[PDB]
Amino acid sequence: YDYHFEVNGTVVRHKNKGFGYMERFFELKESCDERSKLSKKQYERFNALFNFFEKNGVICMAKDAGTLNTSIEINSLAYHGKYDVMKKFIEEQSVSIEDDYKKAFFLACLGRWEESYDLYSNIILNSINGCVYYLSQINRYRIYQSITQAVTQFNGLGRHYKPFTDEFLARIEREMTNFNIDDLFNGMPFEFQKKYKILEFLSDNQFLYDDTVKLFELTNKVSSDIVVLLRLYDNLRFLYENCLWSVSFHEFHQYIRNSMSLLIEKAEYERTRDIDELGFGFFMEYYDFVNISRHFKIDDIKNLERSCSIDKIRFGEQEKIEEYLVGIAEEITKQFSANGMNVVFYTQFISEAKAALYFAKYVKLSEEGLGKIVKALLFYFPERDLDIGKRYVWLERLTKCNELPKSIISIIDDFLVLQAEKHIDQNYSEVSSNGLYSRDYGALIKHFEKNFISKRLSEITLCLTQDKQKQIDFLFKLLPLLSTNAKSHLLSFKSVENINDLMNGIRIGLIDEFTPEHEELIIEYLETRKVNYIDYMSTFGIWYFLEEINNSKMEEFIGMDDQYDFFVDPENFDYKKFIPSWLKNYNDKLLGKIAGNKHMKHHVIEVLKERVKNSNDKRYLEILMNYFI
Amino acid sequence: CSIDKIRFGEQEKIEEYLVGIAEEITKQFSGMNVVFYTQFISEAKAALYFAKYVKLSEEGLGKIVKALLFYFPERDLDIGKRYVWLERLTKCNELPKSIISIIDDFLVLQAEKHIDQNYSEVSSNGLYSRDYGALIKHFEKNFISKRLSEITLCLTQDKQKQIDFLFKLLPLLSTNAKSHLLSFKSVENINDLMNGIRIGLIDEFTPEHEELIIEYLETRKVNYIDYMSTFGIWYFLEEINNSKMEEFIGMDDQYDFFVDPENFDYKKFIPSWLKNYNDKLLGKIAGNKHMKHHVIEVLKERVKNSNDKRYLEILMNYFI
Amino acid sequence: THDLVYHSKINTFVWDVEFDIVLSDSKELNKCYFVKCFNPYRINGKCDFAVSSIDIFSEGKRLLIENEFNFKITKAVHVATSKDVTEIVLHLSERISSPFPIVKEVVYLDWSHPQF
Repeated sequence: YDYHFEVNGTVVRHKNKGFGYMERFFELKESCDERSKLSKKQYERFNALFNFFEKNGVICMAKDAGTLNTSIEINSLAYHGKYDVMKKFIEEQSVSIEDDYKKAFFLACLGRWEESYDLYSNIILNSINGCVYYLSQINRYRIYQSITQAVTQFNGLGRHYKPFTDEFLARIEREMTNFNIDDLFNGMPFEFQKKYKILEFLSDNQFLYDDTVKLFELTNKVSSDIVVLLRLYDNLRFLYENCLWSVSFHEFHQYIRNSMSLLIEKAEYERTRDIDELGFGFFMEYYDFVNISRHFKIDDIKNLERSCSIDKIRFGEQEKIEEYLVGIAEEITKQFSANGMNVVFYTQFISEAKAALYFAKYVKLSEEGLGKIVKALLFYFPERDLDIGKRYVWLERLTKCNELPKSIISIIDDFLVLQAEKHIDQNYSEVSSNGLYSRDYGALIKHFEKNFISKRLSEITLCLTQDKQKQIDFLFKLLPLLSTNAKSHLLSFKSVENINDLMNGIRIGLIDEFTPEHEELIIEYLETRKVNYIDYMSTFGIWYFLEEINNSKMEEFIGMDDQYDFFVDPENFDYKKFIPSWLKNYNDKLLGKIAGNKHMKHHVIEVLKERVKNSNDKRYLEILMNYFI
Repeated sequence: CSIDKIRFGEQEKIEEYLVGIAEEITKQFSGMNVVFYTQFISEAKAALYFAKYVKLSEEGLGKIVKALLFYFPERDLDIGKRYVWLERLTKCNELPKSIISIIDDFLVLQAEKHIDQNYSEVSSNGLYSRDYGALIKHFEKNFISKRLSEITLCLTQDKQKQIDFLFKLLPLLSTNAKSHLLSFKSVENINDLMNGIRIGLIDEFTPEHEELIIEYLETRKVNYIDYMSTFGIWYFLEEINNSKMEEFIGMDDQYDFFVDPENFDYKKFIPSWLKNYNDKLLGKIAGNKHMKHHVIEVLKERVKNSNDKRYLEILMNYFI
Repeated sequence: THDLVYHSKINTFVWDVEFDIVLSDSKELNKCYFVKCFNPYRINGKCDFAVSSIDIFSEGKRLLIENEFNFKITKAVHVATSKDVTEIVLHLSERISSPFPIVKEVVYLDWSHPQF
């Protein structure tokens, strides 16, 4: 505690009442003339000290601080996701026992926890300064904890996997029985406990409590941000460059989550406060992107997106981020295109890959890198993590910064043809957690092209027969992608006899323009309902108001459904019957059309104003503010 | 949040806590423990600030108000901040006669301080003893301050600071006191113009007042190569019809916004301005039809991107 | 009704319950629920008006609605606590006045959209 060493690399005299040896060292460093005064041994010792201090980012004292450059740079293959290089390093013959420590960490980061445990045990055998020995003991306890937790989770969880043989589990349970991580440091040689006191925190259950409690400075509303970010970078560099497995634990991931989330929230708060006062901050780089991808869950990224305006956060080092994402895509392909699936590695890697591809929305990607990422996401991402709807969401997010090129459209077309091929089987049905299916990919393609015709799906449709029903009702949702001949061939497999067939045809996109016979069918259903008076009524009213129906013989059925009367003739509607919740069921197009009617606009404006005043409902408020309905 | 709509329980315990804080404030600043003061003053400040939402009895409110007005150090609570606290204390307790007497004592003490020519009130937020007098006159309309009237009747030309300070507090004075003050004091300066238009001495701007405004604008122009927003607002409600105001746009953004809404650059508009305008001014801005859609966009952006619920209130009530 | 959540963006209730219902064609379904997906930025056609898309799942597999889905709930059962909650379901359905008032889970597709 003789000096503070600040995160920017400036030293400050703190608690030493003797000679200012740090100031003298810096004075020696700045000017070479007094360096010759040292002896030869003292000269080489000073050279080693200077190399250490410049490698650890210690430049000078605070009083002599000038243009301070604080750029994060982690020398770790594990941090950068260089899995192929890590595998090559493990394959090589380790010259030193320090190379074995790196090898054991790389094995841990690749999911090979049994090999990592064996290597750590071997290093402990061959390591009795004793600094690698203590670190190997720490990391072996950490990997034993990881193996135990993974075994528990695999017992709890979609297919029963046994990555660790029960003989290995029993062996490590017996080896690490009654093993005290707390007693480890105290049992070290008394010289180690003096020279390497700073390592004792690696034996603690928690080591980021201080860094987490200092995160409250980001919640103040009255630099702290730079201090927090540089402290996070310091922790990451220490835990990765020194190959410490606690970097993979939930405590460190939660700490990174909390720090990054609070930094982004604080920057957003400063931006809004400035806008309030000045009336018109956090700049993300490659390392921030990798930290968010590795340590954030998708729910955490969603909380970040709803809380703050990430689109207002500009992204730097986008070539580095694109290289990271392309490496993630390549590893996804290697893990799943081939039989290289490592379940232990998969569990940790799939969350990072998901988060990286989710956060890639804010990154401008080159056409080739976008092609690699899109192909890996569509084809080689396992369905247990990213189903059809989730994978569509991930893909469509990539169009925010990269409007769909022709190559990506071809990849999505290949995906669509593969999905159609999967529908040869009658048992196959797409499972979506988002309600988004293969029709949405074709909708996106037609949105970004408006003239794209997929030749292979047209060929599939022209080959279709009446037997394989699944293919027809699959390709009917992909109707705009087909050619004229394919459209004509497909349209022969469905009938529009009764009104239910008409509703099915509208819903699946079979027919987009209302023929007079469809209008007559609608009127027949309406007459039947009117006769039997003493779900589709609202739909027909909305279609009439949306100018989808120009039959003009619907006003006969005014007085049964309040929504139908509201939509057929807004001018004559009684608005005490209006239900505000109706506005919560309409989409952008319908709400905008209601806003521009010049009728019913003031009634629904008053309804929305009453709803906002009475309930402070955010949905009603945003409906009233966006379209001014 | 709307803390005024949050119910407050155990209000007797809260009032006893506040009265104890007021007692300690009186004790410390009448044997001051400098180490205790640093930690205690933050809590006392926050307690008297948050006391706006708590109903207090007349005796407890009297103790709290007296401690706040007299024994709260000016180093932490300036006269404007002290007025802000005291006015916040009127949200749940309409000013009783005892509190009116306490504020009258504060005003008399302020005048006694102002008998010295060197003394001047320092207020970060721009509210002074005239605001205390306006607050007194708000709750009871026919209030005459006997002691300030006595000081007014004794006034001479030598004590100019007393003359101006009591001019700022003109409505509180009695008929004889205000007659004597107006015999000694006349409106001839721009600050006199604002004080007269505030206290109620003048209702409509005479051509001499507009000439004074023009003279101040010539000075501002020659210095350029915060009374600006007040002049812009005055011309906007059509109370100033001299029509030479437009020669003086470009100094500050609020004047330009108010004088020529069509020609103003609204990328330089400050949303917080809308939080300072009153009901009539906000309605006039909404109905001006020249800046209406621009400030609709500003209010919508503030509703979307800010947690201040005042912008939503403005947008819903006036549709500015 | 301790895991019952009222989602107000679309005025529905998320409740972990199953429904036994009958349509207007006497067809019977058992242990069926609904999932709502709020998609304001969905790429609509000319005839799409709803802001949410709803999928019906019976016995863990979704249904293809080819007929009219006018239905009446005959028995609603809470999975976590097997106590019958049918009466509460009808009460909420009458109060809510929206299609499918009670839904197994609501998926919000707004925050994950590129246009959010």
